[PDB]
Order: sequence, then C-alpha cells, then structure tokens
Amino acid sequence: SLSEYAFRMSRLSARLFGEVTRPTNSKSMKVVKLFSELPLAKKKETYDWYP
Amino acid sequence: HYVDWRMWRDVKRRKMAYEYADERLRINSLRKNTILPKILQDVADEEIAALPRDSCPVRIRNRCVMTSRPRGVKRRWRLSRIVFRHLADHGQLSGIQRATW
Amino acid sequence: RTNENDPAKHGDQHEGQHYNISPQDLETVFPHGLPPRFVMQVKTFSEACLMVRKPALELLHYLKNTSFAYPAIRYLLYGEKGTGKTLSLCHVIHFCAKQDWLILHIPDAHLWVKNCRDLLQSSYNKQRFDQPLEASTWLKNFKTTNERFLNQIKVQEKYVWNKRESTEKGSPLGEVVEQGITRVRNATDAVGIVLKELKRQSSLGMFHLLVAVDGINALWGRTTLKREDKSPIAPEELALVHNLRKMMKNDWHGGAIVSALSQTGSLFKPRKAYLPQELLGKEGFDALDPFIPILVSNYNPKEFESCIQYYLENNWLQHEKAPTEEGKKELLFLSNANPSLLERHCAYL
Amino acid sequence: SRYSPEFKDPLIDKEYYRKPVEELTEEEKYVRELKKTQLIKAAPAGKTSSVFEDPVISKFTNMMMIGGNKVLARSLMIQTLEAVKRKQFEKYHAASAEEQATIERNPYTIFHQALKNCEPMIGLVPILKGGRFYQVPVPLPDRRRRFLAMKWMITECRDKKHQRTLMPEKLSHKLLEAFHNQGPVIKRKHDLHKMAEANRALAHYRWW
Amino acid sequence: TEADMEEYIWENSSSERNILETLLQMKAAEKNMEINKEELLGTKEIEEYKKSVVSLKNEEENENSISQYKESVKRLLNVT
RNA sequence: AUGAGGUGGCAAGAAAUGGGCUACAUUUUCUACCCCAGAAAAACGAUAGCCCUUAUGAAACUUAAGGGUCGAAGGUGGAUUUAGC
Ligand SMILES: Nc1ncnc2c1ncn2[C@@H]1O[C@H](COP(=O)(O)OP(=O)(O)OP(=O)(O)O)[C@@H](O)[C@H]1O
Ligand SMILES: Nc1nc2c(ncn2[C@@H]2O[C@H](COP(=O)(O)OP(=O)(O)O)[C@@H](O)[C@H]2O)c(=O)[nH]1
Ligand SMILES: [K+]
Ligand SMILES: [Mg+2]
Ligand SMILES: [Mg+2]
Ligand SMILES: [Mg+2]
Ligand SMILES: [Mg+2]
Ligand SMILES: [Mg+2]
Ligand SMILES: [Mg+2]
Repeated sequence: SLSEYAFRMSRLSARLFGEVTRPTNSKSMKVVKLFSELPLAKKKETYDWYP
Repeated sequence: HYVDWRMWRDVKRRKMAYEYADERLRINSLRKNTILPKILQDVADEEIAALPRDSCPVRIRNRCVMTSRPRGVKRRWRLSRIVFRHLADHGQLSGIQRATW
Repeated sequence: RTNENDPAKHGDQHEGQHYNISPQDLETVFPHGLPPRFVMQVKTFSEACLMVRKPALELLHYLKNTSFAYPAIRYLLYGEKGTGKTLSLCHVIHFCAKQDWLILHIPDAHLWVKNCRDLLQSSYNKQRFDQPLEASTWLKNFKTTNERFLNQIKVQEKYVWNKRESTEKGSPLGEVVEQGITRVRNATDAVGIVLKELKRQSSLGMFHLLVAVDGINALWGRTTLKREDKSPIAPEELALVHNLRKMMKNDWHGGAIVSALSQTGSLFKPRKAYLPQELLGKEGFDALDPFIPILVSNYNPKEFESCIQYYLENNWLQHEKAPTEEGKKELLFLSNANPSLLERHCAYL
Repeated sequence: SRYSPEFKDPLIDKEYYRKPVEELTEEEKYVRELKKTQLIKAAPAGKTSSVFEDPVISKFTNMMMIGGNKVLARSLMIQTLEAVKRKQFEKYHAASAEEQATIERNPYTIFHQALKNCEPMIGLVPILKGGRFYQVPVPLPDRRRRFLAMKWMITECRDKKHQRTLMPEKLSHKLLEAFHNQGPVIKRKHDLHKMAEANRALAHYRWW
Repeated sequence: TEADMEEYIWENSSSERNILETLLQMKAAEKNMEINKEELLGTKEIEEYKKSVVSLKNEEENENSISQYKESVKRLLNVT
C-alpha cells in the first residue's frame, strides 16, 4: 500500500495541519464533512428565503 | 400575509427546519458513521424519524418570493421566470440585459 | 546499392548504400522479427535490401571488437518512432548469423505482455503464468533460425515434463525444442530451459550468443493481462518474461545482449516517449544499467536520397511527379526524413 | 457564409502565377490586375500546391468520409491505393514480359480509368408532361456523371455482401474490376443504360 | 526506503552494485586479483560514470545526458 | 367549506402513437496512445431484466452511480416523412 516512512510522515503532516489523524473510511468522513459546514437549513439563503 | 397558503406552509417549514437543524445535524452525524455501535445507530435512527416531519430540510421548496411559483425559479434572485423577465425587461435588475451573440 | 553483400566487410565506405539479404538467409535468419511493412515490401519487390546506416555500423564495430572473455555487454538501440531501430537490429542479427552466432531473437517482447487468450498457470512454479501460444510460436521460429546448432548443443541437466516424461543430461537441445513445439502445454517450460541452457553454455565457449530482443522495454513495464479475478498481472508473474529478464543480465559471458526500444506496441507510454529512461522506467533502467545506448536518427540527406533512388529503381514511386526535384523536396518535407513516414508515403504515392 | 460576396475563391496553382508576363493575353493581364485588388477566401485545409495532390482522389475521400473522420477516410484511400499498387506489382512480377508491357502499375491512373469506365453516359430523370411524371432518359452532365460513378463505387464497396473484408481490399478489388471493365459497378452502369434504352420511347417527353 | 527519496543517491545504489560487479567480473576474466571495492571506485572513470548516472536520474533526461552516459559506460567497459 | 390543516395513497399497462438514446458492426469491438500498434470478428448488440453495494435523504424494491449476473430483440428498416447552403 504505502511505505512505512511515507505513511508515518503523512500522519505527522495530518496532525500538524489539523486533518483527521486516525485511519477512517469515506463513510465515516461524512461526520467531518457534516460538521465542517453549516446545515442547509441553517444557511441564511434557506431560512431567510422569503421576505 | 404571504402570497398563498403554499408559501405560508413553506415559510413554516423553513422556520421549523432552522429550529431543528442542529439536533438533526447531531443525530444524523451519529447515524452516518460506521464507528459507533449499530444499536446506538438504530436508536439514533428512531430518534431522527421521531422528529417532526416539517423539520426535514428536503421538504423545503424553493418558491418565487413574489408569486409563490414552485418551478421556473432562478435561485440567485429567488424570482420565477415570469417576474424576473418582468423586472429585467423593465430594466430594474442591475446589469441584466438581453443576450445577443 | 552496393555489390558488397557480406555483413562483415561493409563499413563507413558503404554508409548510405544498400545491402542485400538472400532469400535463403531471409527464410532462415528472419522467420520473425522483421517489421510487417518491411516484410510486405520484401514480398512486393522480391528483394530484401537494407540501407547501411551509422547505428548498424557502430553496433557491428562494437560486436567485432568485443572481447568474449568479458561479461556480455548490453547494447540498447533507441530513437524516435520509425527511425529504423528494428531494422538496424535485424542487420546486426544477420551479421551475427553469417558469423555463425547462436541468435536468440525475440521479435517483439511487447506481444508477450498483452492480448493473450491462453494464460494458464505454470506447472514448474505455480506463482507464474504460461503463454503457450507465444512460447510455441517463438520455439518454432527459434528452431528454424538455429537448427544447425540445435543438434550440436546438448543439455546438462534432467528436465521433467510430466510426472512421468523427462529429458536426460546429454540429450540434444533439439529434443527440448521439439517437446515444447509438439506439446503446446510445455512450450513455456521449453523456452525457459532453452534460455537457461544457452546462457550457461555460452560461458563454456561452446558458441557465441546474440540475445537480440526487440521492444525490450516491455519486460520491466506494465502489462494488460488480467487474472481470472480481473486482477492485473505484472511482467514478473509471466514465465516467459521472467526467463527473458534473467537472460538480460550480464552475469554471463560469451555473447552480447543487443536490444531495441520500441514505443510502438508499448503499454501506458505516451506517443512521443523515445528516450531510454522514458521508455524503460526506473526498474528497466536499473536492470539494464550499465548499457551502451545507440541513437537511431532520421535519414541524413544522403540516406534519404539513396532510399528515394532505391524506390525509383524499383519503380515504386509510380506518381509521374515523384522523380522531380520538387517531388523529392515534398517527400522530404512530409516525412522529415523519417524512414517509416517516407516508406508509408511512398507506399501509395 | 462568413465570407462576403466580394470574396473570391483562391487559385492555388504555382504554374499559373509563374507564367511569363509576355505570354499573357490582354484579358489575362486584366484578370491578374483585377485580382490584385480583390479579397480572396483563405485556402481551404484540403488542397495545397503539392504536386501529388489529386482532386479526384480528394473528392473520393470526402465522399467516403463518415461523420467528419477525414483521418480515417484518407487512411482508407491510401490503403486502397497501396493495395492496388501491390496487386499490380504482383501481377507484373508473376507475368511474362510480353504482357508486362501492358500491365499497369500506376494506382492513380487505375483509379481514374476505373471511375471513367463506371461513368454513366445517360441517366433517368422524372419529366412531367400534362401532370404525370415519367422516368424519361436524359444526358447526364459531366459533374453528375463523375459523382454517380464515385457514389456507385463507394456504395458497392459499402454493401454488406463482403463480410469481414476491409474497405481497403474491397475498394481495391472493385477498382481493378472496373479498370478491366467488369464487376458490379459496371454491371450497374449497364443496367442503367438498359433501362434508359427500354424507356427510349419516352425521350420526347423531355422538353429541354 | 529508496522509494521514499526525491534525490537520487548513487552510493549503495543498484547502479553502483551493477557497475562494481561488472568491473569485478572483468578483472576476474583478466585473472588479475589486484582489485578491491575502494580500488575500483576510486578511479576517475567511476567518477564520470556516477556523475552521468546521477544526472540522468535526477536532472531532465535528454540526448546530451544520454550521450554523456554512453561515453562514460564505453570507457568503463573498455569497448569503443 | 368549492376554505384551512394532518396521515396514507394512485400516478400502472390491454394497446396505439410522437420525439430522443442505443444499436444492428469491419469506416466495426477491446486494449495502449490520442491517430505508424496488438488482438477480436457470429461475435456485435441494453442506459432493459434480476442480485449486491454506494451517493442524497428522516424515509430509495420503487431516484442516481458502480459492480455482478444475463447476451435479449435486431441484421440498415414499406408507402410516407424530418433537417441541413
Ligand atoms: N536501415 C534501413 N534500411 C532500409 N529501410 C529502412 C531502414 N530503417 C528503416 N527502414 C524502413 O522503415 C520501415 C522499418 O522501420 P523500423 O521498424 O526500422 O523503425 P522502428 O523505429 O524500429 O519501428 P518502431 O516504430 O516500432 O519503433 C520500413 O518501411 C523500412 O523500409
Ligand atoms: N519443465 C521443466 N522446466 C524446466 C526445468 N528446468 C528448467 N526449466 C524451465 O526453467 C524454469 C526454471 O529455471 P531455473 O534455472 O530452475 O530457475 P528458477 O525459475 O528461479 O527456479 C522453469 O520455469 C522452466 O520454464 C525442468 O527440469 N523441467
Ligand atoms: K430507421
Ligand atoms: Mg425539493
Ligand atoms: Mg521497431
Ligand atoms: Mg377542500
Ligand atoms: Mg445492467
Ligand atoms: Mg441510507
Ligand atoms: Mg457478446
């Protein structure tokens, strides 16, 4: 898959840049993407749609 | 004093969705991962289903803000095609001109 | 056109002039490996004339000044597409065949790494795959090329074919070749045994080996063969490719590893890739290093004029304006002196 | 048309421009002087001054083109010419010197003569006298004759009777047959002539 | 690992091992055991060869680089 | 209550017909490349059917994508008819 040195360096870079450190699958990255953005309902363009 | 009852219903749906957005976000986050136990995910599923129907964001319909038209609405201006054409033709929308090329 | 037809005497004096191959030599030395278009031209003209060019001359010089005591040297003919790598390699193959070398000629190593209907599993090593059709075809061609030494060469081991059938030390290599050809299931094993025997016996002075491999870059590249599980297969899993890789090492002596790069027919390589590293990759360059790269370039004006004159003498350029200076200039511009482009254009002009 | 009516099609011919000035009649000199002040359409990407250019073969390639695949059409044309030349060379080599003098090896000449043989002299057109159209025989102008010959060649090659036979070989074989005055294309020309003769009695129905 | 490097280092590399083994085989064929790893690698020919190989591996590969490598390898292998 | 709100539900095919997509292949199919190759070739041919997975969603047998599986009708189409300088 990946060299051990490259994998450890990638994990270190992830820790330094604040990304997800633990190994996680695309299914569970949905949590990160959900919480990294406002809900569509919370967005002003939605709840402030009508004058 | 909205244009019609459909617009009124949509306004209520938007208000309730805004009110329940955070709770739905958290519960859906619980449900949308393979990490937590599936029993916990199932109870989260029943909770999110037990939340009121109108809180569901998908039920929000983007209607024209001036004639409650449910289709042919330009999201950028929130106006149906008819109203947008009216304003653009009369020249009351800045920078919008007939396209010829 | 030169009166000289011996592939050992021609030198810089014959540069840019033609060199004939007799029908017998063409049917014996070259039952495979000649370019398809050159084969069509040979059939049409009834003659096989190769222009003598600096790449072939230099490689012949090296092979004549070679010291068989030293480990076999790797020569790699590289150049743009259609510049003449394959035909220079064929010229050197003819020279060595006339000098009585044993020619181990792989006509296109690319064919072994793509478009294979029959991909069985090797019985000698279950982790490797067999290519019986290609193995049998190449064994037939090898027998045709080197039948003369085939009975004079003996094996030096015991080679089991089935749980009961086997070949014994002291048997002719013709027995191995015949077993491989006749029993198509043992073709890959016969190829491997032949390669091993030739490599080992070249060190004993029994003869001089010329391992002439076209499209050598295919061995250490990728492959377009998929396992039954739709899984890609790297070249090493192929028994033929692995054995040829072993052959490509200079650990032995008593011969020369001549090879030619060929982007045409390669897999996962861009059209304009022609340089040694660009075509071989890190693995291929590591394996071949050290090696002597020989550049095959487009025709110089003298060679271009010679080839045009050859076609005109054959009456191939049937267009009424071809003999004119203007027609010659147009041909030169269109082909940019590229041998393949010039030949293709003259094929219909 | 992005070209205004004032635009004239270019005349791409080296000899025309290299012609000596003294050899020009007054009208020719006037034409040149007029062209000196006329807008000219840019040369189309199909024709050049190349001495190997052949308008007939270019038009055949265009007619053979399918969906803008000029590369493939040109490839088929050159493959056909190469196949014809190879077959003629094979016949020339396998033939005795007595008939080698007559055996033709120029593929361009073979193609031109094959199309010329395929050209129909008379066609059938609907002509109307009194309110009824009839397939009256009529002479075919040169453009129509050449087009019909080329189209018949292409369609006969495209027929599905020849299976797993590539267009190069199909067209080379048909062109050779036409050159020797045989084959389905010449048969179609003869069928057209036979139908015209059978309806000969209706010639007067023509008014022009 | 070697794969985890962006700079090509000739020392203790496959190219170095291959050229060293080739030189050892050549000297063994000459039957003169006046050789050693340091003795072989100290010669200027090996310096030029490693320079050319490093140039090919790191710098952009072009005709000039290939010609330099060819000359170095010819000199090393005593074929000209 | 011909007004308003809530839950659930239909939105299918006997069959015809209009438009479009895919094809019937060799100027074709698969692969590499983006045009100098190798294989395929009675196979070509579904974007349909069935099973699984994934994406969105509170809700997917009924939406989309992917994979698996199957390899179907068809073999350039009658009068008639559409478009294009
Ligand atoms: N030395 C030569 N003498 C005669 N013809 C030659 C020579 N070199 C090339 N040709 C012509 O070019 C064609 C063969 O090209 P060749 O196979 O040598 O090119 P290549 O670059 O090795 O091929 P590839 O495109 O696979 O790399 C034939 O038409 C042949 O007549
Ligand atoms: N069937 C068979 N093949 C042999 C035999 N010896 C060598 N070969 C061939 O050569 C290969 C083995 O080469 P060898 O020198 O043993 O090296 P190895 O492949 O690393 O084991 C086999 O895969 C065969 O293709 C033998 O006795 N029987
Ligand atoms: K139709
Ligand atoms: Mg909606
Ligand atoms: Mg080649
Ligand atoms: Mg009501
Ligand atoms: Mg399906
Ligand atoms: Mg779900
Ligand atoms: Mg099928």
